[PDB]
Amino acid sequence: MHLTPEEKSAVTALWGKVNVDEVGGEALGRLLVVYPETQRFFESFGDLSTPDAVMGNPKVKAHGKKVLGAFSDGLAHLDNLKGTFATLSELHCDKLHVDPENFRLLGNVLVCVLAHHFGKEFTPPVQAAYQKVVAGVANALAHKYH
Amino acid sequence: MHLTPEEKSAVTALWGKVNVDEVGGEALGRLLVVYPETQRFFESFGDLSTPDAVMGNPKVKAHGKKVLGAFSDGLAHLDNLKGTFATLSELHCDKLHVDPENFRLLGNVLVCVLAHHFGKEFTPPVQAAYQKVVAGVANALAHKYH
Amino acid sequence: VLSPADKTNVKAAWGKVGAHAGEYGAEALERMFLSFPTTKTYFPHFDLSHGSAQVKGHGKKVADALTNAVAHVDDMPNALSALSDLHAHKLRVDPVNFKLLSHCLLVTLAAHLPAEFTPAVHASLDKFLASVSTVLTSKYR
Amino acid sequence: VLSPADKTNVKAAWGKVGAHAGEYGAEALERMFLSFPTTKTYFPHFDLSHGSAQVKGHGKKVADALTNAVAHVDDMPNALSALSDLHAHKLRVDPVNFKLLSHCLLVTLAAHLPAEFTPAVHASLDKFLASVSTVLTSKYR
Ligand code: HEM
Ligand code: HEM
Ligand code: ZNH
Ligand code: ZNH
Repeated sequence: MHLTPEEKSAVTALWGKVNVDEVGGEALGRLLVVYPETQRFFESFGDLSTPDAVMGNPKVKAHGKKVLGAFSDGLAHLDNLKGTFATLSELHCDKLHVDPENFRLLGNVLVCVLAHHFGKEFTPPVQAAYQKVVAGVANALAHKYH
Repeated sequence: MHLTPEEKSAVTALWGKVNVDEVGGEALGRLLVVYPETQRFFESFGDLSTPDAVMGNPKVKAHGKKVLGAFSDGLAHLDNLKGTFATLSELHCDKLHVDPENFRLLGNVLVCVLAHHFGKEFTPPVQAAYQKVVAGVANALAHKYH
Repeated sequence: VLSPADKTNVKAAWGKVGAHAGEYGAEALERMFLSFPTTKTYFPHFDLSHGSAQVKGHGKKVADALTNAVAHVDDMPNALSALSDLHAHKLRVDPVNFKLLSHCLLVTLAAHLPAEFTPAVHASLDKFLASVSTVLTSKYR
Repeated sequence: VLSPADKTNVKAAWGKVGAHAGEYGAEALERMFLSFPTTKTYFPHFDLSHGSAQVKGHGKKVADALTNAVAHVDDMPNALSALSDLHAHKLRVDPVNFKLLSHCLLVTLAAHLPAEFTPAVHASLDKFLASVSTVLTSKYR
């Protein structure tokens, strides 16, 4: 992770003000809406017919939290992302069957979500920093694909 | 660069029967014919209008050699591609301004050419190694971009 | 493909943008250069420092081409005929780079228009820009 | 867009593939599974061992679809309409995978068509697979 000290810091500081419950839900939520193809993997969550259902869907929200929760742990392991997500990786590949191409989609949806909640405070430099984490996190997740 | 002994063996094994001067010429020329947009960087090579003009162009061939030349230096250092290609990276970035995206186009074409030259001998298992190898070099040529 | 609801979501979202268009264009451009550096290779003749005259005016052009695309949402290939010849025969920008601008626009928008960046608009906006990308690359080969 | 020459090039090249298409499709597929492992996530129900009947089977199937596109090279969108709907609504394959398979077909054809895989053809074949891909990917949203 080629994160600059002043970048690591830009990242860390902003995360600390994040409402995991709201951001998680809106991320996973927006992914299913903006990139419906990703619904294929969640058919068991229920009514995914309309934007309103998705964002209101409790199973969606809860998972958004679980997802953003695992992200958080990576932010604390930035130096060894590969090792931190190895399990999650074997799992997304060996049991879930998710094309790692989708990771990126979530990564960008997420970046939008932060920019949506923090407005001015989500400045270009800070975004770049996050764009780096989102990629880093995506590669770690695809790391053990075989 | 996750390269196993058996892959590396195949890679090196096969490369031993390659005429760099010739293969390079074919490789760069084909890149100039299959993806015309890449000529944007060689307006000073003269005639590039039709296929024979490209494939036959003596500068296109001379340059091909050059490229494939450094590409061999990489196979002799699979364990440190980023270092091997550092200066070359600053070059294609600072002086030439080549969108790294183009490194993969050349690579895949390279693979196509090896296939043309070796037929059956280029088994699936052998191609996967080269896919890894070419990608490796591409990522390495992109590393010093800023 | 753009549905009538999308076309309507786009017209609204962009309507609110109003006189801040160029300012958002420049911002997206900046966001792009900083976040995805490889894209700088297409502007080696530009002063790329923070908020400089070239990025600004250029961001204003991009913004205005978008305005013109919304206004002609139902006829994009014809209204963008020229920009398409330009990116395809002269600029020759690799398609990948188009997604990076779109995502950046999206971020920019999302950061400036909180109340409008609803999940339905986000979506439409995404499909919108994705189409403007195809149209701009439709004559590559 | 395919040009009159491009078409001739595809028909002549494809014609030479003749009765080996099926045989080639499978190899294309196997080279794919090997070089780009991620593509497997679409085939968890498949037996992916070398020489698998499902792989030979699907192989033929892919080659028949392609053959049919060469048969109706002037009306591909309606020719493949069926296949397009399948990949966009049921399978939902990410577009990049199409480039991978395309690339793999190219290698496969280049490994068996020494004399015909000339630059000109390589360029025409590359454009055609790109067209087939763009069609199959056309109704994604
Ligand atoms: C940002 C990168 C991602 C991370 C860090 C992540 C992480 C996780 C985690 C922690 C779980 C829970 C595993 C468990 O509780 O046992 C999970 C489950 C799952 N993930 Fe991912 N995920 C990511 C992206 C994706 C995306 C893009 C998809 C597909 C669109 C996906 C598909 C799934 C599925 C289908 C499950 C199983 C949920 C269930 O039904 O229990 N993941 N993921
Ligand atoms: C294996 C991948 C590649 C390698 C190893 C490579 C290497 C090189 C080398 C060794 C040189 C000459 C160095 C010098 O002049 O000091 C060079 C020059 C150049 N390269 Fe690359 N290159 C690769 C791919 C590409 C790609 C795909 C492009 C463009 C699409 C490109 C664009 C150029 C250009 C425009 C020059 C200057 C040529 C001249 O006017 O003399 N390279 N490259
Ligand atoms: C959205 C989408 C889009 C759009 C709409 C656009 C648009 C546009 C416009 C309007 C212009 C102006 C031209 C004239 O002159 O008139 C341009 C240019 C242009 N452009 Zn581009 N773009 C885009 C994207 C883009 C991309 C992505 C890139 C890459 C990165 C580019 C690159 C470009 C260039 C390089 C140019 C030119 C420059 C100068 O100025 O010279 N671009 N553009
Ligand atoms: C060119 C190119 C191409 C083509 C032509 C095709 C074609 C095709 C065909 C023909 C078929 C059959 C179906 C039926 O049954 O009918 C299929 C299917 C199909 N597919 Zn796809 N593809 C393709 C690509 C692809 C890719 C890239 C992918 C991903 C990876 C796929 C995946 C698929 C799947 C998964 C399926 C199903 C099969 C089974 O399951 O059996 N695919 N497909």
